[PDB]
Amino acid sequence: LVQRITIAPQGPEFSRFVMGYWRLMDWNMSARQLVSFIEEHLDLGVTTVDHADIYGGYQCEAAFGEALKLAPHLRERMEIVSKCGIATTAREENVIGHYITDRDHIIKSAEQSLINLATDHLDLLLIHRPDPLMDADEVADAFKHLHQSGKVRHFGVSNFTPAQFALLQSRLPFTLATNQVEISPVHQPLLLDGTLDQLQQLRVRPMAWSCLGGGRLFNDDYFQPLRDELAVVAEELNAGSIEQVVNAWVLRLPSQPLPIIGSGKIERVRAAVEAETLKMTRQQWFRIRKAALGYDVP
Amino acid sequence: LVQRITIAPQGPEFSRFVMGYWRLMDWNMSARQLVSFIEEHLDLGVTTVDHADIYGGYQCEAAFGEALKLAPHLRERMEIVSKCGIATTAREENVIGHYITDRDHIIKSAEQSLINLATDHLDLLLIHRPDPLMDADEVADAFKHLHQSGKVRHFGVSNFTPAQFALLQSRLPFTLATNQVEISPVHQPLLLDGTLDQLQQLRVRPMAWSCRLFNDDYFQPLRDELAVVAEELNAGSIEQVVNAWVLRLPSQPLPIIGSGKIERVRAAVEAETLKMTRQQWFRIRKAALGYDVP
Amino acid sequence: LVQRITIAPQGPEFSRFVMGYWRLMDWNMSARQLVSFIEEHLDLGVTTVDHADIYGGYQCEAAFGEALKLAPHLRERMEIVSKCGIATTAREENVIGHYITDRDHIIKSAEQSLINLATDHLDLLLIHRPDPLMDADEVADAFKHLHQSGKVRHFGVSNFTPAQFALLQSRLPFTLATNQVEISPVHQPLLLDGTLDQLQQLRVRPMAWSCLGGGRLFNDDYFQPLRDELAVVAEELNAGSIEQVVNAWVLRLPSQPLPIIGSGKIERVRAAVEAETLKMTRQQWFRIRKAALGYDV
Ligand SMILES: NC(=O)c1ccc[n+]([C@@H]2O[C@H](COP(=O)([O-])OP(=O)(O)OC[C@H]3O[C@@H](n4cnc5c(N)ncnc54)[C@H](OP(=O)(O)O)[C@@H]3O)[C@@H](O)[C@H]2O)c1
Ligand SMILES: NC(=O)c1ccc[n+]([C@@H]2O[C@H](COP(=O)([O-])OP(=O)(O)OC[C@H]3O[C@@H](n4cnc5c(N)ncnc54)[C@H](OP(=O)(O)O)[C@@H]3O)[C@@H](O)[C@H]2O)c1
Ligand SMILES: NC(=O)c1ccc[n+]([C@@H]2O[C@H](COP(=O)([O-])OP(=O)(O)OC[C@H]3O[C@@H](n4cnc5c(N)ncnc54)[C@H](OP(=O)(O)O)[C@@H]3O)[C@@H](O)[C@H]2O)c1
Repeated sequence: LVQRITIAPQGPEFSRFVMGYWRLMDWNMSARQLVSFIEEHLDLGVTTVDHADIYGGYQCEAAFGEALKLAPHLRERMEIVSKCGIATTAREENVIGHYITDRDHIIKSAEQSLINLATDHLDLLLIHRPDPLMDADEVADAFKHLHQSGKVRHFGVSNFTPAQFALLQSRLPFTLATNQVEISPVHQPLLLDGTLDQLQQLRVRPMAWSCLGGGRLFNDDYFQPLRDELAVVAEELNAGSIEQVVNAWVLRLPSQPLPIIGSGKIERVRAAVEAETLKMTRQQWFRIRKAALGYDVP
Repeated sequence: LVQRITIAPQGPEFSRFVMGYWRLMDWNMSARQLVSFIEEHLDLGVTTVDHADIYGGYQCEAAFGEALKLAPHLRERMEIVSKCGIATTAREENVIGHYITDRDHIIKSAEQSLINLATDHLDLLLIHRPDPLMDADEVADAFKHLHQSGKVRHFGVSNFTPAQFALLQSRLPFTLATNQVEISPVHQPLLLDGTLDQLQQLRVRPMAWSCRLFNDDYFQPLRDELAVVAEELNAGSIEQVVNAWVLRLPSQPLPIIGSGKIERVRAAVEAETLKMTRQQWFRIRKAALGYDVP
Repeated sequence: LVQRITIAPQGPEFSRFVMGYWRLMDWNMSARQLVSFIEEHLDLGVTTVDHADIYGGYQCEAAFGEALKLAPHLRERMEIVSKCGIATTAREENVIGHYITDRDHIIKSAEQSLINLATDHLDLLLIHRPDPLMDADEVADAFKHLHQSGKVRHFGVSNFTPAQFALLQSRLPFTLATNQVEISPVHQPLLLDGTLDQLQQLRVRPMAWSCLGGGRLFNDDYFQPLRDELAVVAEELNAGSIEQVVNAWVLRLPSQPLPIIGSGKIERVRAAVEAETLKMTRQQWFRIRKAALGYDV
């Protein structure tokens, strides 16, 4: 089964491959069907599930909580990760897309998540996105609260610059469990702007999203050189899909990311986890980086 | 009276809003007039004045000292901020515009400002601009020498990046009081590049400078939103919205009013009363940049 | 002779001007000659030498090994600096150019340097360039080992970011001795990107490569205004050549850099070291900055 990995120093133990429920609404699944998927997948070793405040027009959490209700023997078998801090226009109040890292708003959003997911606590609450109007102290207080309430085990951020990650960290008595960022051959800025260097330094494991560029890896016609290279290496590693070569290219960064699977097909989720068994060489790594970029390392 | 605010840990307490005298020479004033101006704005609550070594061809400090020498009771109600580190071509000695951050010169110019401003001490001494040749140690000697003489109470920097701020700080025995930077809807690079993050984290407050927004026309949509939010908040002018836009950043800036019109000073100062909501802030931000947050 | 400087808190003591053997093979020098060159430069004071894994298709170290061989009474009069971490196409095992920073590799290529240079130890070992796959624990691990076995005296990094430098340092019990980076009037991103601000802050002196921009300062059409300036500040300073001013421009920096000479002509290696007496004034410094960039501050 997929190895286990303590994400931070005092952090929790997640499953190296996290299952993400962002497109949940799109998979169109009755709580009956879902609970089946939720089983098959956490039987592979994928026990960590990713969620968020705004997901599915604020429907995804709720939809998932219907599954845990008719299959309550599940909760103990997984780790629930969720976020909050964004204001979608899916609500009449928000006439524009913005952020709400306001003390009371978080505690409002967190307790709603517990309610929607029909769970008594969350394992990870992530400040969804970095806000220009964020006040470290306000967020720290919402956190001390949710904590001494047992409603949230750990805390983390998402898409934070090292400077923003540090800002909020100066206000906390506990080490930020993670910093969910995007990492894939098509999106490699975090590899050198210092984000992944700070994360390796603090021994914090970043959950990596959209490893498949959101799916535009197999569709976007500007990535043929990258898909050709991936196919080549795929034969050299004896992999099943270029996707596995990617989930490995990512898997082997020194900061040690936990790739988040976004597919709604349990068989595609089966393949993924296999990438963990593949062993990619350094020259195979740079060979895929090159094919995705067009130039060589400095 | 405008709000009070201790700009930093162990730091001084300035007035939420600051008065900038960089354009003093353009106000076409006379000590006689300038004394009624100084009297009015601090009567309005604006008790912090921002000067600089060079401002006005090296004579805005001098001119402000004449007004003070005609009113020997004003230099107590106010806190004087001044700077040094730049060298303009206004001098005949300076061929090229450059910086000068060596010890003897940071002291030589601090005492000069003391002379020009008709006073025996400055409340804040800022290292005007980040210098490629700045030797954090030479600089730390000048700052400790002045702090002894009691001729300079607190020290700070200006337009420094988190790395240059830390380079200096590390050599100083006392907290840097501020980091005067540029902030406005027409200039937000500091909101995310880490310069405001460092400041909020250290609990230091930046005196935002330059809060041509009305002049430049590519900034019409921005002007239309300020006007549409002014209505909502019931603000006298769109400039009040701007000041309040800046005023509401979590790092808590001290806007520097640069107008010589005492009517505009009062209006900007009344930007506080405004209760701008989160959505209006992102609404103003977007009309300026043109795009939403990530 | 050239002044002596201690590059880091508890680091080694080099000579303000180091000798770089990147183009050694281009000098078409023979073991007997090279020994005369080496002989002469350390007689000026340029005692420290800069080498590296890859340099000269992996030949340079070895060539310097022959110069040290037929005259091994020199090694105790110089400080050897070498690097590892890069993997060029110059070799056949490499289908692409990349970086290799595994533990076993660093240990393997350090011991390899000792063999090629014909010495029992290195004074400083640098990990050539920052790697996306670099694992600090693995590097810090290869460094302790090489340190406890007396093969390497000090450790540094090269072309590192203040975050990559800070990352590696967090795993090391000993102060990184330097961050060999490129510094010249034609390459300034480091004077303001915060790289040299860190080094000055930590009191770690950086070794500066390509101060004359690989030499295109005198060739490239693009730098006429700059050459005309180095020429005006030259007479002003009574400098020997524009190169010397370029060296004086670098020493002037507050992080106190160590310019690396890359000239294969001992006469040029003599002249350049003379820039150590010229006293450049800020205004001249900013005038050389301007002629190079095209704008003020
Ligand atoms: N923190 C943040 O800001 C943030 C933002 C966005 C998302 N996230 C999270 O991170 C996760 C990753 O995002 P994605 O955007 O979901 O990531 P992804 O892993 O790139 O998703 C790959 C997408 O491609 C499709 N796909 C997979 N294999 C394929 C194949 N062989 N051929 C054609 N299409 C294929 C999948 O759909 P199929 O099963 O559906 O058809 C899936 O929708 C999400 O689940 C979400 O929870 C976080
Ligand atoms: N640290 C540094 O490097 C640095 C550099 C320069 C300046 N500063 C300081 O930064 C502060 C603010 O800068 P400014 O640059 O002084 O500030 P500012 O806030 O940009 O000043 C606004 C300028 O716009 C004009 N204005 C105001 N309302 C207007 C309207 N409705 N229509 C047309 N024009 C209008 C004003 O003139 P009216 O009175 O004249 O008409 C004034 O000159 C000052 O303290 C200054 O000394 C710092
Ligand atoms: N860490 C790294 O990544 C890295 C990378 C590359 C190099 N380095 C090191 O840094 C050092 C500097 O590199 P260079 O690349 O050697 O640096 P440089 O000082 O820029 O070299 C100047 C080049 O210009 C020529 N030159 C010198 N004086 C001249 C004059 N008056 N007129 C015309 N041409 C003149 C020289 O050849 P002549 O005397 O020989 O004919 C030489 O090739 C090297 O020694 C090397 O060890 C480090």
